[PDB]
Order: sequence, then structure tokens, then C-alpha cells
Amino acid sequence: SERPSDLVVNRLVLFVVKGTATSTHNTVKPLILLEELGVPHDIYVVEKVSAPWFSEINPHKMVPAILDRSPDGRDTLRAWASTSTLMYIADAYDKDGTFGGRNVQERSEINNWLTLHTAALGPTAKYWLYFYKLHPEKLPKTIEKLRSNITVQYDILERRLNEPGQQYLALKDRPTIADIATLPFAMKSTAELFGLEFEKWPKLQEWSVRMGEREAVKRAWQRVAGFGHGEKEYGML
Amino acid sequence: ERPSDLVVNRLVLFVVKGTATSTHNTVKPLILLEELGVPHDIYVVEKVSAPWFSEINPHKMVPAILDRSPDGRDTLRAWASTSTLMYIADAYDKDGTFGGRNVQERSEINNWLTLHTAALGPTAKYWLYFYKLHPEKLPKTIEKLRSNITVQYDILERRLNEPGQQYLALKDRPTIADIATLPFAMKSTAELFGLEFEKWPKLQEWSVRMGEREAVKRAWQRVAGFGHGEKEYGMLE
Repeated sequence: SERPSDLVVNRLVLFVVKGTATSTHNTVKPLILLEELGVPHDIYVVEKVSAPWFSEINPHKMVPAILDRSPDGRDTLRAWASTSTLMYIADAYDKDGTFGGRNVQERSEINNWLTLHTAALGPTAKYWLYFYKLHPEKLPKTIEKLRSNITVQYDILERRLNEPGQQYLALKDRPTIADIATLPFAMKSTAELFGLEFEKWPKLQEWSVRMGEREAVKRAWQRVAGFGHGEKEYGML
Repeated sequence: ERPSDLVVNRLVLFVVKGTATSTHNTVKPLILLEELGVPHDIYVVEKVSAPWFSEINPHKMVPAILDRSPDGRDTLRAWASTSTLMYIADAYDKDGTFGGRNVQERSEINNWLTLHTAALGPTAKYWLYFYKLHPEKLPKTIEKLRSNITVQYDILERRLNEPGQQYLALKDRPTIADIATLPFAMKSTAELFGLEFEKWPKLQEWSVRMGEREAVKRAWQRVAGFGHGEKEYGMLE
């Protein structure tokens, strides 16, 4: 119930933790979109996500999460989980549909590829990492199946990116929240973690590099790695 | 090459023959089509492995949708149950009765829709797979997945114990968040998972309230019946 004294919501507040490697792969997604749209925001570094006040924001007790002001009526809004934070930021701040889609056709494909990540590659990658670290089995029977499912997901993304003129996952000519949700789970460093040779998916690799060259993506990666390592470790930066 | 009977004269919902284990995701868009009274065709897919079908859903699963864009220029597609709900709400729920009417409502709809899409939905699917479909029993895996189901039921119970919170996203009415959750949070499903649904009394009350809606009753009867009618596979009458 009791919130930290330095937690005030004058604009969008993105909740993150001091982390490294896979601990930043979900938090980086909303940060990429905020950087893409030039949305004004605060970063709040959560010291304990197990604190009662944090579960009032995200009942799953994970980052990323958002507290924001109402469009008007200065009320408080919340978004939690990376996919939901992308939906919220697009709804509240992408009124042109640059990343959210400009018509029912664009939104249909964006939601197809966003949901493929939310339901398939995301949860599969999460379970693979959990069972990898746990190592409960003499023979890696569980992670074997999960890793097979990851290659099926890479095959789908590769198939899509081999279609004529299909430069991004949802739309042919620009990245959307689908591309942002997928990038951390379809880049060379993550393939290597899963024990895969990313060069086996050349169009997916090309797409990850094209996405990685965007200034907003570079800035988000730089910022997410820096959070809580600066002058101020925890609280409002 | 598509079957000769596959023509897109309006929304076409792709399903498979109704069995005890084939309907928990296909029922979701069907519930929303019934709530909104959207005119639609049903196409019973004989084999989801068929090449024509992977041109629609590259993940080779139902539900999927083909429909015509309102601008008359394109045939569009939606695939995975969450994306089909998003698409039907976008195209056919102009008032936002199920999709949300403003940034505030949509913030909560997307929180609870994404929670189902990322957590309970995939956890349930993996529990099912490792429990009965995987050639070897992996009890450490199966028990963790089942424990993960009870954590999701705990989150939904906590939410439905908040004051006046009659539904998951909104206090006042059901949304695509409630439709997405219901098939994996009702007594018959809890019994399939080997759980006592009475342990979450507010979640159970909610499931009964959802189950009494005419759209839900109709959708369950129709989805069970598909492929058992006068036409077995293909475009139904």
C-alpha cells in the first residue's frame, strides 16, 4: 500500500530493475517505443519488486510496468508486462499509428505478429531459460522440446521475412510494436544462448541487424544497461 | 492452392472438428462474433498441416480468420485466439463494448488480455502437452506448470476480490480480456488440471456469470458441433 516518497507521476513512469543480459530483454521493449516516439518519461528503478506497493501496479511482480496520468482528468493509468506497455504507449502517444497501425488491415498484421511473440516465442523462451537454469534432469528432456519449439518460431519469422518486399514482420515498409516485441528474442546473442547458429536464418538475422541500427533501439539498449549503475542506484532517476 | 469451397464473401472463421480438446481457443472469437451478432462463415479445416492453411496461419493452428478490409482493397487475416479477438473488436465493435471506449478502459483490457495470452494460456497449453502428449512423463516439469496455473488463478482471484470488480478488466461489463480467460478459468478446465475450483470462489462465481451469457452458451454448442453436421470438412452452410 505505502508507496516510496520519491514516486510521483507528473508524466509516464517506466518501472525497471538494476539487471543485466536477459533481465533487460522485456524492459527494453517499451523503452525502444518511448525513444522512437520521443515520449517524455521518468525511469523508476525498483529496489524490491516483492514490495506490496509494486504488486498493486503489476500483480505478476515483474518489470516493465507503467504508471501514467489520464489523457486528462489527471487520473492514474497502469500498464504491466512488455506487450501491454507497448499497447498502452501506442494507444496514448502514437495517434498517427506509426508503430500501432493506421487502418484495420495494418492493425490485423501488427496484432498477428505481436501475439505470436506474446503467446509463442516469449513464453517458450521464458520456460527454456527457467528449465535451463534449474537443470533438474540428468538428460535435458524438457529444454530439448522447448528448444525445438524456438527453432519452429525462428522458421516462421524467417518464412515471413523471405516474402517479397517484407522488410519488417507486420508491415513491408516500417517497424511496428510487433518488431519491437520480437527483437530481443530474435537476435544473434539470444540464438547463441539457445545453442542455435543464427546464420541458419539469414533474413531474420538481416532484420535483427536492420532493427539494431535504429537510433531509438541503440539508445534504449544503452539506457537499459545503465539504469541503477549511475549516481542514483534506486528510485526516481 | 485453396479448396474450391474457400471463398471470402465476409468473415470466415477457421476451426477443426469439435472434440474435448480442440475448442478451448476456437470458442473465443466465436463468443465475440455471437455477442456482436457479426455475420460469418465457418470453415472446418480437415488438416492444419495443409500448405494452403499455413499461408493463413504460419503456426498451423485454429482459430484463424480471413475477412475483407472495409476499404474494399485487401483480404486480411487474424490468427491465434487473442489476435482474432483484437481483430473482431477493431473491425466490428465500433462502440468499444468489448474492446474498450478510451485509453483508460483499453489500458486494463490489454493488461488482463496480455496476462492470459503470455501466462495462463501458454502455461495451460504446455501443461496439457507434457501431461498427456509428450512420449515421456517429466513430473518435475508437469508439477511446476500446474503450480504456475494455480499462481495465475491466485492473480485472477485477487483481482475479482477488489471492490465492485465484477469482471477482470472493467468493473461494469465483460471485455475481450474476460472472453480470452474464461475457457482456461472454469470448473471443467480446473478439473482437467486436477484442481478444486472452489478454492477460488470469486473466480468461480465470475466463470458462472460469464457462462450464463447467451453468446457463450451458443458459442460452446456451435464449436462442439462443427464437423458433426451435414457437412464434415470445408465451408459449412
